Amino acid sequence: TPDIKLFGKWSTDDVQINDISLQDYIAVKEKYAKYLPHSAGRYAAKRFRKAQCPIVERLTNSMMMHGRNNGKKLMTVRIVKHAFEIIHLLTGENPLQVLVNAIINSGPREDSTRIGRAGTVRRQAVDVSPLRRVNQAIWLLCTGAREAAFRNIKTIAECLADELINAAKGSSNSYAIKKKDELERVAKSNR
Amino acid sequence: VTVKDVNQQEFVRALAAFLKKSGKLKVPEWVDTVKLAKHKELAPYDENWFYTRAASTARHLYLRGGAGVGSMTKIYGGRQRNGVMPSHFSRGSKSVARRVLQALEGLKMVEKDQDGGRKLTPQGQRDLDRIAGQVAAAKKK
Amino acid sequence: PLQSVQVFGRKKTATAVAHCKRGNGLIKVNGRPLEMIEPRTLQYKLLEPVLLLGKERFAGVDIRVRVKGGGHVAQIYAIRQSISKALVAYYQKYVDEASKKEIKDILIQYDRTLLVADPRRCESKKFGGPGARARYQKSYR
Amino acid sequence: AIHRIRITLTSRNVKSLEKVCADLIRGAKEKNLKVKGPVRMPTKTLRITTRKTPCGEGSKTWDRFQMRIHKRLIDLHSPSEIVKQITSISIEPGVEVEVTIADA
Amino acid sequence: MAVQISKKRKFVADGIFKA
Amino acid sequence: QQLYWSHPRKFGQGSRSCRVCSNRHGLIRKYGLNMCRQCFRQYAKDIGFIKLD
Amino acid sequence: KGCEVVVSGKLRGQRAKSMKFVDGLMIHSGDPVNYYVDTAVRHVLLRQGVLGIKVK
Amino acid sequence: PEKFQHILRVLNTNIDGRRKIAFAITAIKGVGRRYAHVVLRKADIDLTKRAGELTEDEVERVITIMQNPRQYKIPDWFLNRQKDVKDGKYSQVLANGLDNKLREDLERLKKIRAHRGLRHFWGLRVRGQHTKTTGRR
Amino acid sequence: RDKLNNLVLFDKATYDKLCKEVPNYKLITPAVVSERLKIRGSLARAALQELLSKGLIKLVSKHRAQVIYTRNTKG
Amino acid sequence: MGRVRTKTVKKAARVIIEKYYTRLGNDFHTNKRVCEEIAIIPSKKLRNKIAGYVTHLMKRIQRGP
RNA sequence: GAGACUCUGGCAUGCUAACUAGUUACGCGACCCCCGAGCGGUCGGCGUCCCCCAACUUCUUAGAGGGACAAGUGGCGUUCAGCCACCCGAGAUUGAGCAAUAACAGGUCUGUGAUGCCCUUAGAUGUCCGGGGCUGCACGCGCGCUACACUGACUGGCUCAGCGUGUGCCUACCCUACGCCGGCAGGCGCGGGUAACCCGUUGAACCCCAUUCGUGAUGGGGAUCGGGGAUUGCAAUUAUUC
Repeated sequence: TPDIKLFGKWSTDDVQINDISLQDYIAVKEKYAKYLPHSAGRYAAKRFRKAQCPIVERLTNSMMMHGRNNGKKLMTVRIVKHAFEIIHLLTGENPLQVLVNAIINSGPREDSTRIGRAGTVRRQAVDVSPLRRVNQAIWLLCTGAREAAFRNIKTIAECLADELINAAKGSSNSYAIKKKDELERVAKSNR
Repeated sequence: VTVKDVNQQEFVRALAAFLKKSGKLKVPEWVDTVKLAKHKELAPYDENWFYTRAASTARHLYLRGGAGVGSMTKIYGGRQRNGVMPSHFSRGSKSVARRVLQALEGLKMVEKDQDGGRKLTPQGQRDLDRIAGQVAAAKKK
Repeated sequence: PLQSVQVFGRKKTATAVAHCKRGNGLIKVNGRPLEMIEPRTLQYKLLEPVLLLGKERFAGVDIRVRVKGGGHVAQIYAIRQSISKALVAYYQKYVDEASKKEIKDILIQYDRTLLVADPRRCESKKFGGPGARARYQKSYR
Repeated sequence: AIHRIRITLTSRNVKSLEKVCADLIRGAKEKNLKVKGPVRMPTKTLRITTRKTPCGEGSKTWDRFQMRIHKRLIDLHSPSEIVKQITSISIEPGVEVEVTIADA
Repeated sequence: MAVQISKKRKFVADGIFKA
Repeated sequence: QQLYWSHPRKFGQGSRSCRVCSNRHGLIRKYGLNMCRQCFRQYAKDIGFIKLD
Repeated sequence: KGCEVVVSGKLRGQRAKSMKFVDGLMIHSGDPVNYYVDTAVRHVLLRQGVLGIKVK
Repeated sequence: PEKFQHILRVLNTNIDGRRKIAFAITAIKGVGRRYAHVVLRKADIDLTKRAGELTEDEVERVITIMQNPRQYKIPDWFLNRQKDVKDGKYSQVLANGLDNKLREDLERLKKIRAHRGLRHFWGLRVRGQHTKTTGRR
Repeated sequence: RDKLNNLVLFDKATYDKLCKEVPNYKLITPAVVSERLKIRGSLARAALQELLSKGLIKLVSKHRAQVIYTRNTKG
Repeated sequence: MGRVRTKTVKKAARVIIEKYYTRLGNDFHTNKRVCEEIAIIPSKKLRNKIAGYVTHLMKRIQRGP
């Protein structure tokens, strides 16, 4: 414990965030890890301070949404803790690698701005920064499982894990990917 | 040991089962025509609820003596759904609160005391604390 | 040959105090152990400085914690705080400061609210809206 | 100790009120044996809100008046000869002294 | 006072007097 | 004759009135102030009330 | 150091008007205006109507 | 167990033999959640089960309680028609009679030409509601 | 549109399919058993209770919301 | 988000130097005290801001008129 | 005029002092009696025992003074005004309050014994009494409450706040402990409080831990309508609240 930091069970080491661009913004592999989700969370005052927030805590924050559930961190931790456990069975591997793999291959590389040429709507392809890739990834994953589990007998934990596994690998049948390829499609059109 | 060294969702369970076994309460007749509060919607799902209510009460009496009916009524008060209009707070039920105490007073675990209230007797704590011991020393709690 | 020292671990409206002395190695809170306070999900967050220093240092120390006010969660993060400040102050007075530097570094590296407070307090409502910044709706017509 | 008297002070102008205390404890520490230190009670705050307009129309604005009340108390161990002496010490501004004869 | 009224109601009426 | 003041007032808002303005709508019953609202705001300072916030 | 006077009402006509006569330095805003000003408002009655007086 | 689920009938009213007993019997017009639970305690029937435990011995035990709840020691602050206006005795109206009681109660008011009878007749609110804004058709 | 008819109880065919090949999974949850086999879900829960008692599967974590079982871990 | 000094602050800083250049030095917390001792300002915070501009100003006076 | 100014918030183991805001260590001066353990020491405790000759630091107690000023540093700059990243620490700061010249045919004669001019004045537009209506419904508009469910509804057990008010009012009236009876509408008896001394450690909800339910306009949802009970008052019909 003074040499390892688990979530109780599994470890922040033995995982290789495998990129250069998506470095410098993800706090998982760093030796500055935490045993748990949310601390106090001062990470909103400045501009680029949100980059130094653990990625799971970022994810935990995003879940509670649509008004019926605000201020329910503890509920969301239950979902996360159950969610990483169910990942462990289906593949016997650290969910952290499964998480970063999704965040990696879910951030759109290209987008179009709404440059409507002073009121004559016609856009223009542009490039995307690292930090926005990271954010839209999480937002897309979170609004995956949700709409899938809305009126169903599955629960968020299973639906979260299902979309998460299918996005780590290229499954081509997950909400994250079906939208990402769409945006790239539109950009190449009006490129 | 003390009851403040165990899991106290489970201490209550042991006490009621013990208390059911000896069985010298004279439970009221109306144990199937009630709801336990104005703000409820049903009677309980569990058929034997009277016995637990005593356990929670006397447990509460151990931590905090000098507490009467209306005070115990406030404890078990809860949220009230008034339908289309907004929610509010509602108190417990005077009747079962009173009559539960009288049975324990009959049972010699509690005595009606000066300056109002019920302080649990100077001989009820044996049962109240030994049972913790079996609970905590039968296995790892 | 007593070694009293008392320290507070304030939060939003909470107030958590710990009285420290040599004793026989005990970490009690409010007549209850360190393991059975309030939701077991955040039990790890209390055990941070425990695991982060170990148990060798808490050997010759008994503390009693008491806390009042706020809510569930804030009442935790105070206790998390009152422990450490009580610990570090004990060393500065009854150990060489070479000791306290040895241990203050680790704490600040892991997190910085372990010692220094958080000055955020809730603010005031204004006429026009339900809250400080929001305002009621406007027809324009 | 002979009689156990108690003195109370309620007012609003704090400076006037903190002054007369200093005056009286001076005379008490002057000619007495041992009295008290000022027990400071928490203030009260009367609060009222109104519509800032006489009519109904306009924009919906509000006003918030208040007044604070400051309160103190002290006791002495002595014969009542002293209280009839020192209750006359130039207590001019708005300051209500209220004093008991023995422990009440 | 005679009726043993609160200090609150007292100061208020003391002002209403002067008005 | 006897039927003049027959109505048992005894309660309600057609029983009280602003002590100064002799009005009936919009009164203040807090600390025996029993005063019309516009009238209160008008004087409001000899009484000792002020506003800081 | 300074003073200010104001008058309003029916003044040489059937339409309502207003007058403001000043001299010296004067303050309006802040919170030393609670002990560095001596206000007074009054009401004069006449056969035509009423006139408001203000003085500071 | 008891896999002869037996979709059934009670008082010319079909019961879905798939729901628990405390809520299957509620199909009948005149029975609710309170009345359902309490009689099933007086009948000693276990409530863990489905409608599989409805052999003829068990149901008629429940039915006799249905038409006569009073001598089975069910208190009188619990029944529907308490101190009826004619034939002033405690009893509970059940399905297919509840409609008759509802009907005749209305014509009682109509022939007598009271304020409520006219408004039921005209098709309007009767408990002092408003109509400037709501109830549009 | 997902308007289906399920089974209150077993019918000796699910039992043929549940006494075997349900413990031949990696993950076990009741919602998945309703997905595979047409039942309500109270029976998804109740059968697995028995199936643990009989000793064919293994437990991980129980909660009032989600409960998780496992293969018997052939070893 | 900006911090500019006003005429009252500046002019007094000028007058203070032009009288008492010997009392003062390059340390803020001494320059703070002497200003209190010679001059009678109504406010603690106004006391602060004047001295902070004084000290900035002395470093200019060291070299260059 | 802006700024300065007032109030509030955030910091001090430094000062001041405390049953009418009020504890916390020691003695346990007692805890009850075993109040548990256990064959013992040791742990345990929230209120219950006081005069008040066992400390006040850490709640709220409240007064004084202190503290933050772009002050130290690296760049940028007409090297002036000043700006950005940092070292210690709260680094412009929650925030509000006050608010100028000249004005609008803005609104208020239904806030005033503030008032002009017109109308009326004993068969009254005055002033009292009885009843009714201001809520009436083929439709349109706006400020809001509840919900459209499984991240959930129901049933039991655990665990924590703060701003406040409270009895005799200018012409009519409190917050409630404790007991006994019944679900509440409650209802009888005694007690406390002119108030952080009583209610009061304001045992609040959402939350949390465990049973029931399983995509079914379904136990989601609770409009509508029937029947019975009680409470305010002189009086409950057009159901006044429960």
